[PDB]
Amino acid sequence: MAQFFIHRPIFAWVIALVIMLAGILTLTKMPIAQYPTIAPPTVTIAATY
Amino acid sequence: LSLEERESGAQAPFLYALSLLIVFLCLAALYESWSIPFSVLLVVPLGV
Amino acid sequence: LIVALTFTPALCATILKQHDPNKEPSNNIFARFFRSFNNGFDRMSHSYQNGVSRMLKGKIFSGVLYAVVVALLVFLFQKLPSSFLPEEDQGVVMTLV
Repeated sequence: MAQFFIHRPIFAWVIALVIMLAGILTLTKMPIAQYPTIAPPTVTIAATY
Repeated sequence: LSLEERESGAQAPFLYALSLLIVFLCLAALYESWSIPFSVLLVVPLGV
Repeated sequence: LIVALTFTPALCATILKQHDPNKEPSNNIFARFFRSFNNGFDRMSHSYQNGVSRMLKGKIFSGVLYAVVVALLVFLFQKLPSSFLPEEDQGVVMTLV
């Protein structure tokens, strides 16, 4: 409720700061790539006569 | 296990320092005061 | 939505300050630029209402404009070329012999 946080400002700052810290932490341990994994599986079979 | 153990030890200090920041933030939202939390934080070494 | 319901109202209550009921000087170089912008939007505003009023009155015109915009949309979709993924210079060339 807006009314709830209007009268309790310090609490709101605490929710915001936690969400931000959580992001910062993930950012250090989150992988980076150009594209999301999109390669289709392939199997090749080989035989010689 | 020799190879594995070496890497494992360094990490533990930081979790202790992360926990403290989070606890301070929680305390503050409970009391609505930035300062009150410091008294509760002080008590920790006494226990250990 | 969550932030707006929580963080923004809390900020509004504290960061913002009560409007000064009487502020006679109200002059600064940056303020002058803003006062012009502030009045421009209001000129923009009246025209929009008048435009809307006329539009509500002149139904045929509104209908023909809507029809036209729809038509162009149809035409244009057919005419635009298509592709999957755009081409990029990756600094390498492969020559096959």
